[PDB]
Amino acid sequence: DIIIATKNGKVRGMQLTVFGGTVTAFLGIPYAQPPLGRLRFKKPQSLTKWSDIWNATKYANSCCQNIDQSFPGFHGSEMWNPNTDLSEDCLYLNVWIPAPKPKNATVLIWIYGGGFQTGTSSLHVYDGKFLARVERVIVVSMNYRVGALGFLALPGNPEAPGNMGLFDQQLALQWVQKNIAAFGGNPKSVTLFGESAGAASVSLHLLSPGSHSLFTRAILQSGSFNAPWAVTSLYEARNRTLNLAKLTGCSRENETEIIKCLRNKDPQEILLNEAFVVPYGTPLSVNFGPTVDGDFLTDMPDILLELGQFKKTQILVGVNKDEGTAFLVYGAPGFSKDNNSIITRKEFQEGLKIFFPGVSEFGKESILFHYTDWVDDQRPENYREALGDVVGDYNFICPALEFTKKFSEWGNNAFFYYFEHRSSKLPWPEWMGVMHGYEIEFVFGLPLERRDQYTKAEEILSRSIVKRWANFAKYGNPQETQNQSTSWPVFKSTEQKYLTLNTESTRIMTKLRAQQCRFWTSFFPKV
Ligand SMILES: *[C@@H]1O[C@H](CO[C@@H]2O[C@@H](C)[C@@H](O)[C@@H](O)[C@@H]2O)[C@@H](O[C@@H]2O[C@H](CO)[C@@H](O)[C@H](O)[C@H]2NC(C)=O)[C@H](O)[C@H]1NC(C)=O
Ligand SMILES: *[C@@H]1O[C@H](CO[C@@H]2O[C@@H](C)[C@@H](O)[C@@H](O)[C@@H]2O)[C@@H](O[C@@H]2O[C@H](CO)[C@@H](O)[C@H](O)[C@H]2NC(C)=O)[C@H](O)[C@H]1NC(C)=O
Ligand SMILES: *[C@@H]1O[C@H](CO[C@@H]2O[C@@H](C)[C@@H](O)[C@@H](O)[C@@H]2O)[C@@H](O[C@@H]2O[C@H](CO)[C@@H](O)[C@H](O)[C@H]2NC(C)=O)[C@H](O)[C@H]1NC(C)=O
Ligand SMILES: *[C@@H]1O[C@H](CO[C@@H]2O[C@@H](C)[C@@H](O)[C@@H](O)[C@@H]2O)[C@@H](O)[C@H](O)[C@H]1NC(C)=O
Ligand SMILES: C[N+](C)(C)CCSSc1ccc([N+](=O)[O-])c(C(=O)O)c1
Ligand SMILES: C[N+](C)(C)CCSSc1ccc([N+](=O)[O-])c(C(=O)O)c1
Ligand SMILES: *[C@@H]1O[C@H](CO)[C@@H](O)[C@H](O)[C@H]1NC(C)=O
Ligand SMILES: *[C@@H]1O[C@H](CO)[C@@H](O)[C@H](O)[C@H]1NC(C)=O
Ligand code: NA
Repeated sequence: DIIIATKNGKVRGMQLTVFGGTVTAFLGIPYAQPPLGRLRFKKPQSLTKWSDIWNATKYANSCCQNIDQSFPGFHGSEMWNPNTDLSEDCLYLNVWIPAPKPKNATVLIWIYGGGFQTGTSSLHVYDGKFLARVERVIVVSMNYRVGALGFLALPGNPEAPGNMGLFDQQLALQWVQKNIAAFGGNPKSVTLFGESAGAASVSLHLLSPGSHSLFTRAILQSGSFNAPWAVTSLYEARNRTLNLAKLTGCSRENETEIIKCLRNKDPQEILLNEAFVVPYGTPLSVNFGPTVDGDFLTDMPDILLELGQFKKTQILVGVNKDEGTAFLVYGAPGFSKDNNSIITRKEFQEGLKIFFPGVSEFGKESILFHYTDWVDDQRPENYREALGDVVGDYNFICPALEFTKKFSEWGNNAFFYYFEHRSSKLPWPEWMGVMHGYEIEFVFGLPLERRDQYTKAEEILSRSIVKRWANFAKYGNPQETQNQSTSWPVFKSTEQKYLTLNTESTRIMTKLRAQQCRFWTSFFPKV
């Protein structure tokens, strides 16, 4: 039995055997008052002390959210769906610490993705016990509100100010600052890491002054705030809030009575209307996400980035080779996870209309022009891969590169990676390649489990990534120094060196997606 006294009371954990050693897991520690009743849509309130022993013995409830039901029974989609009960009572976090209790361990704080609409800390690919066992770090992960319950926004209105999910995260980071030393963690050695919307959340904490003092360093996998899906303007956020009130029959003149009415609706009626606050949506629709609230975000974030107004520290940023393929089977015509999805020129044009609905004909033609100059017009998969790269380059790769250029320009060390290994256990078909979200299991060291049917070369790769992530956390330098590994150079805006991650050859390259990103970053914003 192992019990830790926290500032709010005692918590009991559990012992796990990992690789012939022991990890202590505290699953489901509350870090806030449950945001129920009159607390729905408001910022999280600070937890009141308890005097019992909280049994942190099971993952807690996941936050309310819609579920991907497009491929029932298919592990490739269902592995991302919540694996605990849905509840508005969901503000809880998990702690994995090595056994024996370390003395001053670097802490790694995971923020999950899911488009700000979905996600939960309890997923199998976010299990921090391997990192705790192997690198002797402490891993913290938290649930935070998503969807309209997490990001409904009426400007300057404390009944629904926006960004509550980001404030959920920030109160967890605070909890770590006040409590993790009881668990043997170093509150001065805290690294945030996240993927997708989680990565965008990490980039926004670097911009939020209230988060400056709650962490040391940041890791951003496949995501950043300047991605086109990541931040909503105060305009549309208020328009979407009011469209939701119409749909639920909550339209009122006094905007506070609107929220009060919305607080008496059942979570399911809110959830089943989120998708319609927008006239035309896409597979990448983020109907309720971060806004410039004037609180978490004190100005438009593109301006803060550009003028150097952010936490000065090291970053580790990266993307996957086929970021965009996952979304093609969620609407684009001619695509299937069950066939090779060879599409025609006409199908590719219709695909752009799905993914760029509110764009001019000239804007959509400009995409087609830049992506259909073929090395061989007789290759039958030209259009299939073009649309994948279009969605990937626009939504993930080019924003990530541009974040890294702009952040490094202010003097901080930056490190960029290009993950190009396709999991040998990946359930999706091969044309989808190195998919969005499928470096996570390597970062968390699941292929270090010999029982789980990865290849030996996948064990070696995960091992080396895990050491690089941990050295970055502890020391700000993502090297693997013992096993002749390729040195990871810093990313400067001049030379733009990045490192490729794969089972074969780890390589230094320059200027990833150079031509593609000059289009997305310096032409397409004008259309
Ligand atoms: C635990 O370690 C810290 C120092 O952590 C290191 O320094 C940080 C700035 C950051 O770079 C981390 O990744 C490093 O691991 C000790 O902090 C010292 O504490 C005293 C009192 O607060 C202060 O006067 C010193 O300046 C701190 N040292 C610093 C800031 O470098 C802390 O005491 C250690 N605690 C235990 C129990 O081992
Ligand atoms: C701002 O909101 C309006 C209202 O949206 C409509 O009602 C909502 C409840 C929801 O069902 C939306 O999809 C509906 O379209 C947006 O939509 C326009 O609304 C007006 C008035 O109802 C109507 O004339 C148009 O058909 C709607 N469609 C379009 C394409 O304008 C309006 O577009 C929103 N603003 C922006 C910039 O998107
Ligand atoms: C790949 O499959 C898509 C999707 O069709 C579904 O999955 C198939 C594998 C099969 O089981 C179909 O019955 C399913 O509907 C195909 O796109 C469809 O093509 C048909 C052809 O008659 C067309 O009528 C539908 O509108 C298409 N559905 C869309 C566009 O969403 C596609 O043709 C298949 N391609 C290849 C190369 O096999
Ligand atoms: C909290 O935990 C106490 C200790 O019991 C522990 O949990 C049970 C399920 C067994 O695994 C036992 O061996 C453990 O020591 C409980 O006595 C107490 O009732 C628990 N509180 C709850 C479940 O609300
Ligand atoms: C379509 N599918 C059910 C796979 C989305 C999962 S929930 S919606 C959503 C929208 C946009 C993003 N994104 O990254 O841009 C994400 C993400 O993967 O984080 C999620
Ligand atoms: C309706 N009306 C035009 C009054 C909206 C303003 S209300 S929300 C908001 C959003 C962004 C910021 N900011 O940081 O610039 C601030 C601030 O600090 O005043 C406030
Ligand atoms: C809206 O109603 C609330 C309900 O208590 C009230 O306090 C507030 O003054 C009203 N605001 C406006 C702008 O009418
Ligand atoms: C380094 O190589 C050894 C064998 O000499 C291997 O067992 C170990 O996993 C490697 N460590 C890292 C961090 O790659
Ligand atoms: Na390797």
